[PDB]
Amino acid sequence: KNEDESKYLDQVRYILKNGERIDDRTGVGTISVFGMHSVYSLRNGVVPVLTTKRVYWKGVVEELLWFIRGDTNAKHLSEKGVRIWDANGSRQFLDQCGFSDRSEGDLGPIYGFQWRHCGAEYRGMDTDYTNQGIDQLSEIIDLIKNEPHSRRIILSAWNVKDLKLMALPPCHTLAQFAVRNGELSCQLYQRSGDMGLGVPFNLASYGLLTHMIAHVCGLKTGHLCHVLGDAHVYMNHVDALQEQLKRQPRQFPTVRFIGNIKTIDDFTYESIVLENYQPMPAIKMAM
Ligand SMILES: CN(Cc1cnc2nc(N)nc(N)c2n1)c1ccc(C(=O)N[C@@H](CCC(=O)O)C(=O)O)cc1
Ligand SMILES: O=c1ccn([C@H]2C[C@H](O)[C@@H](COP(=O)(O)O)O2)c(=O)[nH]1
Repeated sequence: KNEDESKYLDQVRYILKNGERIDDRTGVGTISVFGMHSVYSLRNGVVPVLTTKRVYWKGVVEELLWFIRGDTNAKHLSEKGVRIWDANGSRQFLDQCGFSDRSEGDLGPIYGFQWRHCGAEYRGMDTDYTNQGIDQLSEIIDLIKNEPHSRRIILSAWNVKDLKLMALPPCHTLAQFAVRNGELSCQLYQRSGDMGLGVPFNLASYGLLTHMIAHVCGLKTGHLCHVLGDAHVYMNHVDALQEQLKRQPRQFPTVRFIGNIKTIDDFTYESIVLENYQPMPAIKMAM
């Protein structure tokens, strides 16, 4: 019945069967298909959080609220128990990336900074950037509310001028939104998707974001189109994904929001309720 999760599993099956074995920039083996497309229903509260292997929902929500704050300090995310960007903010990692003058935790002008302060001069994570640069997220909300048919509703982190300053160049590269029949849809262009760990997390993230923007705009939700450039499996995740591919998906969970949430900046962890997410056991995929 969950046909949409079966699409993700069929993508993994297709990559394992037909993908090219290529060593990546780090020298580790991947299995790669370039150019994949899948669509997930977001209708009636549905968020595409995989049921065949637990997704780190606490991490998804805290990472997204941290993006929305325009925050680039890994320590703020780590304080909430979410360690996913800690390696990239470490003294060692910063020094090896030629960021010796940066304080530990400073990821540079990554997603959140580009979303809220696009084009502002980065001067470290501790600087107050309020009303500096272009607030793409506020601008997209203004387009959805005032000009829902716009072909120009784009949220991008691909700031070429700032790529050299970033801990990591963005993998979830841009998202386009559209309104039809009072339903908000999202097309996510992901230049690079690790099908094991990254892609399930990223699908949950943009599904949730689309629901949050729809909530703020008083709209229903439509679909999430997921466009992949390099859709890949790490060679050391193949056995884990073969275990997952034996599992039959359950119905995706739904999200509901609590309280008076007027703007995109008014969401809290407590305001976001995930309903009926009881996934099958987590499968360890290291890195
Ligand atoms: C999006 N992201 C950041 C991130 C950073 N660098 C990367 N680098 C690579 N090569 N691949 C990735 N998927 C990746 N992901 C994530 C997302 C989820 C988890 C995750 O599931 N974290 C578990 C980690 C447990 C484990 O490693 O098995 C946790 O409990 O924190 C980690 C990183
Ligand atoms: O949210 C994230 C973060 C990282 N990655 C994966 C994709 C690649 O395996 C790697 C990034 O390496 P490049 O594509 O930049 O080489 O991390 C994801 O899939 N999603």
